[PDB]
Amino acid sequence: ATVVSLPLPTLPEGWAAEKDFKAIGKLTQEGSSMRTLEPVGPHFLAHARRVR
Amino acid sequence: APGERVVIGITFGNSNSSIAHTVDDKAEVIANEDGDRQIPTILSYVDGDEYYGQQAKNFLVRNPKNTVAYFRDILGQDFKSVDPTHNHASAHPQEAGDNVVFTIKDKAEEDAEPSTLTVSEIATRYLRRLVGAASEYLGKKVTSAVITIPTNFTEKQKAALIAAAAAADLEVLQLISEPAAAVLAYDARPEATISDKIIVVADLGGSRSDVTVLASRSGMYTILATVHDYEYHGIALDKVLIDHFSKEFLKKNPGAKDPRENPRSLAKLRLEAESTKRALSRSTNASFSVESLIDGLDFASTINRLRYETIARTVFEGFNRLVESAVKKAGLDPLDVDEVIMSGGTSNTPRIAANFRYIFPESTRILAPSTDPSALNPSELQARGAALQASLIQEFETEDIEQSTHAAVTTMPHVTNAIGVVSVSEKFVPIIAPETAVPARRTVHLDAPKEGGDVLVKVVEGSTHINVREKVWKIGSTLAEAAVRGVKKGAKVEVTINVNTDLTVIVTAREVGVRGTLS
Ligand SMILES: Nc1ncnc2c1ncn2[C@@H]1O[C@H](COP(=O)(O)OP(=O)(O)OP(=O)(O)O)[C@@H](O)[C@H]1O
Ligand SMILES: [Mg+2]
Repeated sequence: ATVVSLPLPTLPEGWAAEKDFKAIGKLTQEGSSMRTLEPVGPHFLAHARRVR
Repeated sequence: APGERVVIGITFGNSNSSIAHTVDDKAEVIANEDGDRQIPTILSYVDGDEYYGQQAKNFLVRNPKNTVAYFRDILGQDFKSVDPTHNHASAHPQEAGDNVVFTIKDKAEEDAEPSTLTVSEIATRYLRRLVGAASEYLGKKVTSAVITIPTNFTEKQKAALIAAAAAADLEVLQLISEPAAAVLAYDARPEATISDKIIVVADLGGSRSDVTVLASRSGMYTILATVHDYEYHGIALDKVLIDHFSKEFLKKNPGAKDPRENPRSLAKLRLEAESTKRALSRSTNASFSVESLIDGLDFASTINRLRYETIARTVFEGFNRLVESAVKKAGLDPLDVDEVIMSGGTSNTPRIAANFRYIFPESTRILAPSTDPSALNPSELQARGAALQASLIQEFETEDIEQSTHAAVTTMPHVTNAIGVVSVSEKFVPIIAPETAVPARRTVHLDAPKEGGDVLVKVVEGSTHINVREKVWKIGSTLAEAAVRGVKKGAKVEVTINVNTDLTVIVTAREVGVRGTLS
C-alpha cells in the first residue's frame, strides 16, 4: 500500500448522497484492451490456478 | 512423470548456451566440463570424436568445414529464409529436400563419406551434450527442462525445438520468452519487491539484439512492444577490433597480405578480437596478439577501453537507437520507463550501460553491473529465469501446463487509462496504473486536509503527458465521488480501487467506511 504525501479535498458544504457515494462514470470496452500475458512467474501460475 | 522429474533451465542461443537449476529456491548457473557457464553453441568433429562448447569453438581455425555453428535460428526454417552469413567460416547450411542440412565428416575412418545431417539433428546432438553436462554436475539424469526462445520464434520453429529436444531424450515442459525470463531472474529473488513498473529489457547478444518493453503489474508481465536487429550486436563489435588491429598489422608490416583476406587468418582474428573485447569489460587495457597470423608473421599489440569506445561508437549508437525505437514503438517516452534490464553477453560492456543512463532520467534504474549494485550477470539472466520457471512447474501435469498457456488464460482486458483520486491544496494521485490486467486491486494512503473533517474522495481517470521535458498527469473523465465524515487532524485516508474481470469498479475509502460500485 503506497503512502503519498498529498492532501485530499475538503468536502464542499451542502453535498450528500445515498450512503455518501455517488456513481458518475464507468469503464467501457473502449477504455480497455485485450493483451496477452507472459505465462511466467508464480503470480501467473496463481492466476491460471484460479481461472481453471 | 510429474513426481519424479529432474528439471533444469536452458538458454539456447545462436552463439552461446547455458544451463541452470534451483538450490533452495535460488537459481544457479551450472558450469560444464570445461568450466564454462556460457557454453558456445558449436559442434565439431575430429577423428570421429564429438566436441561441443569451447573445445569445438577452438577447432574453428583448423577444422572449419567439419564445425557447425550459428544454427539456433536455422531450426524450423525453410532454406529460403536462412541467412548463411555467420556460417560462412564453418559448415555451410545447404538445401536437401525440404530440410536444411550440413555435410560434415563425423566418422572416424579417413576415407569415409561425410554425413548429411539436418539442422534438427545437429540441435539434438548439441542438446544431448548440454543436458549431459547438467546431469554430470547434478549426479542425477536430467529429464525435463524449460527453454527460453525469442519473441519472434515461429510456431514451426517451436515444434522443431521441442522435437529436437525429444530426440535428445529431453522433455520440454514449457517454452518462455527470453525477455520474460530476464525479468523473472530479478523478480524471483528473495530481496525483490513486486510493484508496478514499465520495464525495458535490452538483450544485446552476439548475432542479434532484441529490445522488449513490458508492463509489469501484480507480478505479471505483458509485452507492449519488441524490436529485433541483426546488424548491431557483439559480432559487429568484434569487427571494429578486427579492422583496428589488421590496419595496425599492415602498417607494422608493409607489403604483407591483409589477414582479413585469408580465412585461416581471419578465424584467428575473430577468436582474439572477442577475447580482447571481453577483457575490456573487466579492465581498462587489454592485449591483442596472434602467433603466426599470416605469412609466418607474429603480431602483438594493445588497446585501452577509451580507444575501443571511440572506434566502436557507431555500433554503440545503434544500441541507443534500438532502445529508443522500442520505447517509441510502445507509444511511451523514456520518462515512462522505470527499469532498464540489460541482458545478453554484450550487455557486459560498461559504455553501453553509461549510454542508456544518459537516455533515461535518473529515476529510471539501469540494471547493469556498472550502474547498479544489485545487478546480476547479464549473461546469466535467461538461464536463471528458465530454471526458476522450471522449478515452479516441475510438479504440474503436462495437461495442466498446456492449459495454463492457452489464450483463455493468458488474454484478459488491460485498463488503458489510469484510475486515481484528485488531490487539492490551498494533482492526480494514481492508484490503478495504466495497462493493468484485471482483476486488480491497489490501495493508497493520502493526507487529510489541514484539520480534516468531511473530505472528498473523487475517483477519476488519468493520463500521462510530456511537457517541454517533464512527465505530468492529466485528469480526465470522473468516475465516482465519495465522502469520509469527520476525519481527524493529520490522519491518513486510505483509498482502495478494485477492478473485476467484468470491468466493474468497486471503491473503498475507510480511514484508519464508505463503499460504492460502478458497473
Ligand atoms: N564480458 C563481455 N563483454 C563484452 N561482450 C561480451 C562479454 N561476454 C560475452 N560477450 C559477447 O556477447 C556475445 C554473446 O552474447 P550471448 O551469449 O547473450 O549471445 P547468444 O544469445 O548466445 O547468441 P545470439 O545473440 O547470436 O543468439 C558475443 O558476441 C560475445 O563476444
Ligand atoms: Mg540470446
